Amino acid sequence: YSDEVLGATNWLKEKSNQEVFSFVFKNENVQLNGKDIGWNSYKKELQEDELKSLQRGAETTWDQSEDMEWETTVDEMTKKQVFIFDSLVKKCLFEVLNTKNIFPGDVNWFVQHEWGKDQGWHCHVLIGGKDFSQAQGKWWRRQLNVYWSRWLVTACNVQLTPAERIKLREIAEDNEWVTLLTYKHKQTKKDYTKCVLFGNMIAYYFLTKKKISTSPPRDGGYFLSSDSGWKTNFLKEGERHLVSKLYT
Ligand SMILES: [Cu+2]
Repeated sequence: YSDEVLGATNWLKEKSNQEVFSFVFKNENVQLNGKDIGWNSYKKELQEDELKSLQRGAETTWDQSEDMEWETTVDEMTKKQVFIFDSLVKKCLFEVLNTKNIFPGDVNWFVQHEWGKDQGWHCHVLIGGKDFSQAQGKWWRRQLNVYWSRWLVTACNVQLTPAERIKLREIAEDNEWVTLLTYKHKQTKKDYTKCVLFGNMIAYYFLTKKKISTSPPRDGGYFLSSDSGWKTNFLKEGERHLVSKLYT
């Protein structure tokens, strides 16, 4: 019952029923003219001040949540790419917040990088607040995917021709490398934005995952999490499970 654990539990419980959007930021493997662009082919560290700051935040979040009782053998390249994607994902969120003139302190958000059995690396984002309404979900997904595709093409470390960069840009948009949670439906039928409950989803689902500590990553494990209150960022796996237990 450290202050950190109690603090996170209290913060989430107060936001238990806050409606938010659920996004997933991802990428897919691409071959363009014989050039392989994989999940970790985006390792340029762009020297933009805010991005640099965000990447430092991800590094230190990893460092403080590392359990050293147990050894951690995650590939350094994998760690680097996840830190970079953390900075790029948040850059996308913040760019759209700016478009809507939303004060970042009026926003609740949660970010968690995971490794799926099938899709590999992806990043869950929960985001919402007083300036958010359900009908805006599709616009948000489209805008986030514009910025995500733009930043990925800038961060790509594969030598691409201009034609190849534009092709990659359109692939990332056309194939929806940012997804939005919707209610299950038919292909023809409309899809409605499905808002989720912020505190509940974090405590009862995201904080229950197992920490990736090896390469290749455990199926369904998480790398790293963070939130708008810096509450879950530094928690070790055991502490995260304690938060779920206390939340109940
Ligand atoms: Cu996932």
